[PDB]
Amino acid sequence: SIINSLSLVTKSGKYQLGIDKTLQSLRNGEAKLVIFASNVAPAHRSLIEYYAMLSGCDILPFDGDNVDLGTACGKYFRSSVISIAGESEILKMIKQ
RNA sequence: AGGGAAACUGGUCAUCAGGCGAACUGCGGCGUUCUGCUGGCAAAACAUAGCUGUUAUGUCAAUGGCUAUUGGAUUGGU
Repeated sequence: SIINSLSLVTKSGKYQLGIDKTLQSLRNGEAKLVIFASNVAPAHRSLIEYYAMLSGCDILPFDGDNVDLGTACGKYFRSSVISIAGESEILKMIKQ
């Protein structure tokens, strides 16, 4: 359901892809929502939700592994976290 | 630490590694091995030459192992 948007995210605007990039984006107050995998590590999973609360940045915990969230964007490798200028298709509604 | 990767790239004799962060850059960090230069150290030891116990010179320069054994390193399989 949400992969319909997340395909068009790659077309529309810029996005970060992993834990090093997403934490730099959250520190700057730049990233406006962020998406977990199921199997993201229990150091980073606790830490990323903390900065998302502090920023006022929206959270979308996606069921399915880093394999599924990797091939959601289309690229042929495993990605635990994707954070995300210009929305793809109304992400205000679809996150809820 | 920076860097932020599909036109996938890097790598082994072989399997492989990477957004849980690769290539790549630092006169990075650190461990274990390595080359050179010393100290120990020529006073010793050894080989020539000569004198009746000791005085002379000399032990140099270059650079491979497809050979073996040993120590160690990097890995794999069962």
